[PDB]
Amino acid sequence: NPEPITMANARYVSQDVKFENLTNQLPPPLLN
Amino acid sequence: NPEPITMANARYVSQDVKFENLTNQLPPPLLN
Ligand SMILES: *[C@@H]1O[C@H](CO)[C@@H](O[C@@H]2O[C@H](CO)[C@@H](O)[C@H](O)[C@H]2NC(C)=O)[C@H](O)[C@H]1NC(C)=O
Ligand SMILES: *[C@@H]1O[C@H](CO)[C@@H](O)[C@H](O)[C@H]1NC(C)=O
Repeated sequence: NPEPITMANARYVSQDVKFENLTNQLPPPLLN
Repeated sequence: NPEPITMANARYVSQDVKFENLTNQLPPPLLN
């Protein structure tokens, strides 16, 4: 059941090269 | 031991119909 990525389902983690380098349409936890 | 609600004891969760809808004297996590 796709839901918006918010702080309720995301935690901050360190940099990993296997992650995704989002450049546009970022989720709220990755803004400002 | 009643203590103020803060990030030390409050964890963000998704919306649910069984939670209290608050309008006055909000905890700091729910402000702004
Ligand atoms: C996201 O960007 C980082 C850094 O720009 C990429 O990490 C690089 O990965 C290549 C291939 O393994 C390495 O040769 C580089 O040394 C890495 N750079 C750094 C700074 O560690 C990463 O691959 C990118 N991820 C995606 C999915 O594109
Ligand atoms: C809180 O508000 C939502 C939306 O109006 C409602 O569905 C829910 O029953 C309410 N819950 C309480 C405890 O007031």
